[PDB]
Amino acid sequence: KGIKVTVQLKIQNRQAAASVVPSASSLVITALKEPPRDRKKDKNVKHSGNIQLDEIIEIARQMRDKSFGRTLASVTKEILGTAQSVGCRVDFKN
Amino acid sequence: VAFTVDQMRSLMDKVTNVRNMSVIAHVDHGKSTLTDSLVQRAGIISAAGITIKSTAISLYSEMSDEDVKEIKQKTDGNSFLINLIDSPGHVDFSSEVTAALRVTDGALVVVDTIEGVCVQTETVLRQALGERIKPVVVINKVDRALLELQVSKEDLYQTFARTVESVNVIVSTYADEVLGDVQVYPARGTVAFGSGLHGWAFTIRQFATRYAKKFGVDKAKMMDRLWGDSFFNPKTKKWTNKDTDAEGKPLERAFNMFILDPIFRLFTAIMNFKKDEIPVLLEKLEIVLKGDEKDLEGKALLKVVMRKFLPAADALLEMIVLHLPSPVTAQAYRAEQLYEGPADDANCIAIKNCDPKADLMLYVSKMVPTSDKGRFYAFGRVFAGTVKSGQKVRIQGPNYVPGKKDDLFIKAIQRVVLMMGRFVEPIDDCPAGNIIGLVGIDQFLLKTGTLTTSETAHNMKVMKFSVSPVVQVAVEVKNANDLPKLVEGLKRLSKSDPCVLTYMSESGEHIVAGTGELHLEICLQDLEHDHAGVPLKISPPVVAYRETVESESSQTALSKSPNKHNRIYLKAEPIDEEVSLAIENGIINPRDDFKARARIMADDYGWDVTDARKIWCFGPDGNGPNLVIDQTKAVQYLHEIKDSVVAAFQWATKEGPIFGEEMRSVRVNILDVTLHADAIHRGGGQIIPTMRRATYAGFLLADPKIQEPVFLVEIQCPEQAVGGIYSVLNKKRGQVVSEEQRPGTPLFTVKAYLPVNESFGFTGELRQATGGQAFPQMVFDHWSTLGSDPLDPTSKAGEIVLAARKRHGMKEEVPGWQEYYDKL
Amino acid sequence: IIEPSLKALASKYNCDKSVCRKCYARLPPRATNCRKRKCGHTNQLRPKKKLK
Amino acid sequence: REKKAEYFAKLREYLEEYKSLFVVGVDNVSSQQMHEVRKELRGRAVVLMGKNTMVRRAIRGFLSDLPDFEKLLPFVKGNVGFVFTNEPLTEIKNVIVSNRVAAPARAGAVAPEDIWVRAVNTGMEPGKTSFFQALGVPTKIARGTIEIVSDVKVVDAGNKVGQSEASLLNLLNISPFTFGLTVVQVYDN
RNA sequence: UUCAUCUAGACAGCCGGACGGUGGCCAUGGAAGUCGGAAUCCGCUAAGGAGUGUGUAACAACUCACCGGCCGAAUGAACUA
Ligand SMILES: CO[C@H]1[C@@H](O)[C@H](O)[C@H](OC[C@@]23C[C@@H]4[C@H](C)CC[C@H]4[C@@]4(C=O)C[C@@H]2C[C@H](C(C)C)[C@@]34C(=O)O)O[C@@H]1C
Ligand SMILES: Nc1nc2c(ncn2[C@@H]2O[C@H](COP(=O)(O)OP(=O)(O)O)[C@@H](O)[C@H]2O)c(=O)[nH]1
Ligand SMILES: [Mg+2]
Repeated sequence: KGIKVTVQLKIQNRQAAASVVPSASSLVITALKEPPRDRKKDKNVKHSGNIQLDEIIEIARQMRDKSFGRTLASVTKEILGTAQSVGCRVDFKN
Repeated sequence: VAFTVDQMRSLMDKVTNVRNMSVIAHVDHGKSTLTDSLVQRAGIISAAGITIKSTAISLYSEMSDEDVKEIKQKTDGNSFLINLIDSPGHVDFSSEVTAALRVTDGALVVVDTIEGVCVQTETVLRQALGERIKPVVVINKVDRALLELQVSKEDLYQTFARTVESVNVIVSTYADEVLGDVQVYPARGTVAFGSGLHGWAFTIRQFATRYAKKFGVDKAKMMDRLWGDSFFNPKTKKWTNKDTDAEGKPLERAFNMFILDPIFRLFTAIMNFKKDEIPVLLEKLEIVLKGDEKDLEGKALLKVVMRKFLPAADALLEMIVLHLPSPVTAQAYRAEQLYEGPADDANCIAIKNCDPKADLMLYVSKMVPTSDKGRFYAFGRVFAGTVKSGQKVRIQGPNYVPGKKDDLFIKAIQRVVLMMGRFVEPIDDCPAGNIIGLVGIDQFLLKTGTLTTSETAHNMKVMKFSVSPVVQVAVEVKNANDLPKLVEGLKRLSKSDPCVLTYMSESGEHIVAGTGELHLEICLQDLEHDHAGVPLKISPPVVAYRETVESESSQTALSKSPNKHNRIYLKAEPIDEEVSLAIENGIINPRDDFKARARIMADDYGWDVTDARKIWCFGPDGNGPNLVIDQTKAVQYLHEIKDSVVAAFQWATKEGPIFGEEMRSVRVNILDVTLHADAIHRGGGQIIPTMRRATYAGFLLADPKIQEPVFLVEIQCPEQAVGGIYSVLNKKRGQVVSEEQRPGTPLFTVKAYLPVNESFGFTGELRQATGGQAFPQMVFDHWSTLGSDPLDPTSKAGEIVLAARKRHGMKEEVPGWQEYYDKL
Repeated sequence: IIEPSLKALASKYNCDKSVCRKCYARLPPRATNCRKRKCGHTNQLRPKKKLK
Repeated sequence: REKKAEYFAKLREYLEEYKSLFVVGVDNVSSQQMHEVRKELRGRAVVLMGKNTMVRRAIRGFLSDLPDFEKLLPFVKGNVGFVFTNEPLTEIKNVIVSNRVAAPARAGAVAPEDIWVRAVNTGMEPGKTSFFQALGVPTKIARGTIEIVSDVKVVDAGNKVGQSEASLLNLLNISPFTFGLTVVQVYDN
């Protein structure tokens, strides 16, 4: 699961525990990037990503705080790629 | 008021008629001179400039029967005993504060009007919160808020509102939930006021009852109609629950009107010399002048005017019996932490019930010394039972556990005495909850100690402080013909201060660890003029460094005899902290069976079982993290060499080649050794200097480095002052391990590894960086390797050994493996 | 004991400026010159050491 | 003037395809609420805030695309822009005259009305009591939670908001230095 | 001596927004725009820099870039002796 940039908002109603998942940019590169870019890189820096990803990242911006206010698929072709050094997909974003 | 020795003993038996407490104070807010006025006012006498030491001062409480008729506690009478200890001030002495809290049930809070509830107030306030002890607010120096400042009535109301509301925070955060309503609000008349340098004090509840007559409204609704949303109406004569009326005009709350307004008219009138209000307002508020009291003017006159209106004992000793808890209902939720042992146990249940004839329990927190040329007394509270002049009391030590001996001295008392601030009296007994002093227990116990009479009864709590003796300084003599006086003076400074700690240094100096510079320096001039009484030479405390290696030797070590015959070929490498730890901690012993000892070091420490069943020794002294692994096979006379090789090795691992000091993590793997044919060229004055010059080359080729000691200091302080502290690590290498806390308390316990070299004044700069708010908890953790070269008189490690070899009078240069190498 | 808003009012004419980096003197935090001759009307300043 | 020239061309293209527009004025907005109101109508009503590009639009109301620019042109005053749509007027009026929502106390902002506050609890832990400390208002410990002892009128009618007082005001959810995004003028066909 | 803003509407002044993904890749004892290096992208309008300083334990928060209000012509950056 999570290690760095994991913001999990806690809304408690007098003991009734329920934690919602804001699934940030690091959360998308783990729920899409299987065991290799998920765990095993604790003592070593994660800087490996280029291969095609597709439509699944458009619904990954849906888990990422949707405060953009216009188009989903459009804003993700920006967030995941230029800020993300692990996952390049289609060589056009940079 | 004088009371004979027996009148005290009769007063002592009545637990419902005896209040035992301390004084929760800041550095200087008015607690010493406030308590000084209660004695020359209503103080019990024997039968007929900073706080260095404290004692339980005694007084007499003679109240009215209808007064004790509103106290929620079991009580029968009005003949009470004031057993109050004058708790020490400022900081660094928070040592005797934890000790005054242990020998009492409540506490006298001494805050200020303008300097409200500062650091030391909430320090001793949060101290009483974790001791289940009850707090009672008393704002002193209210007169300075109307003399040097001259504050208005409604403005001075919100001045005390702030001091009070700031206490409602410290307490409603670190308090016990089984206590409930323990926060002091003048809404019940639990917060006092006054001036200690002028001899007076008052309460809202005093005039609530005093003016309950003049309004017909009882003292409970009179004072609940003074504070809060209660404003009187001098137009219609109605106490309305609002600041205005139908016209929308300004009202002065009942408090500032009927209470304060009267006192201000006294100031400017008396102080400024207006005899057009002196005898006038005298009779308007029911007061009288008499003799040479009429002949005084201004400053000295308004002093006597308060001694004519609200003297000391008035509001002070009044809230002492009315709201303060006596042992009866107090230890009825205190027993838990107060005694470290089974709660449903025999002696534990006796203290919650408080039986002054049953199970005798008496933990002496601090043994109070005297001018009796070195001998002291044992100041301790008698939880349950009665201590007599010559009783067989079980002197249990802080190490003792029910089932062994470990500091168990059950001896009879020489003589029994009473404590009166500075006066001792030859008495006999003292009951459950009351505190007394017993002579002779000292020559058996060590500083703090529990005293029982039952076998199944465990030990009573020995503090927890949460103050720690972080500081450390080297102490010696200025004349060796009186060095014997040096060690004996040091021994009495231990049974002198409860939070003080004396221990010997690894180098050969006498280390003095204190809470701070003030604390340490006081105990140094007291050890200078009293305890010892001889010239001392104090300089910064010298550290011991274990010479460690960081890789394998660049080539194979070579060294033979000066006579020239047999040679040594060893290859010294570094032992990992985990395996070198299993040596000094105890998982693989130097006297362990080589068969199964090697089995554990190969599958759990990752080694070759060959060289493992072949360990020659552990070192230095036979158990340190430096081994002699056997790796050769061409040695026919193996049984004639192992002995004296490890002989110069125990001198080599005990005396280092860099600056005459030991080593750490040095696993010497011997590849080959040229044997002879006879022990005449393989013996005593042969094998000693041979393995000596052999290990010199091995260490100077496997990477020379200096290793120093590391701390684990957890500084407890609120999140608001953390800024300055975090930067003191970014100052003297404070590498954070973790940072944990509770969901409802800001107070943060911060884990950070601290270097011995970067601690020669750590405590001073820490409270300076984030107020006294930073409480350091220093306790040694592990040995971390430096990273610099020791032969570099310019790198971290090299700088150290430069000044270190110049002090011993050794060689100015750092001799390498070239100097101690035997080659063709 | 001075009120946060009344404290900005105290700095408005005691320390909310810049110090000359030659002979030191009080000049606005936006001002970029010196009112002296010991330097010859210089441009050496710094936002007066924000003391904590 | 690269962008000044390309925007002139922009506004004209939308002003021709549609017949209904609104002169939406503001100044009391927020980066957040503004861009998020465009999300509300990402196909029904799109905003286009103009400027001296609208004094050029006086020379564009001079273009003669449909010269009814007379009853529109001079409504260029305050942070005002465009609102393009092709559906009924009262329907889209209800949508945009609901599309305006609150903004917090900017500690030192434009204080307009006198604020009152009931003597009850907020159910928070006593740590913010140090701010109510250097101001002066009694605070009770009910279940421990910070309780207001007075129905206090702290802020007066029209004054300079102090940094300290507007911070504990954000703790009570007080927001009057705002509006939202409304309108200055309307016009169809 | 240049450079390229500018009545189509700038600069000084002052009014109010100063976004989001995002506590961005990591790096993290702790770095959410504001210790560090490397990516310096588009969703969308009038704008919002993976962000200009102050400051936080990190946040928060304010303020600038940028952008709308009104003023309505200069007049500023960069160099010369
Ligand atoms: C609980 O109180 C503790 C803590 O304050 C801490 O553990 C303190 O540490 C003292 C030293 C402990 C080190 C290890 C145990 C190995 C090396 C020892 C030292 C020698 O250089 C380093 C620190 C400072 C002392 C030098 C100056 C001689 C030590 C010593 O007692 O020898 O000891 C007191 C009693
Ligand atoms: N302004 C003012 N000064 C006082 C008061 N009480 C004592 N002092 C002064 O404080 C001096 C010593 O105070 P101290 O006993 O050290 O205060 P403490 O450490 O809190 O007990 C006295 O000599 C007085 O002059 C008071 O009520 N008001
Ligand atoms: Mg004192």
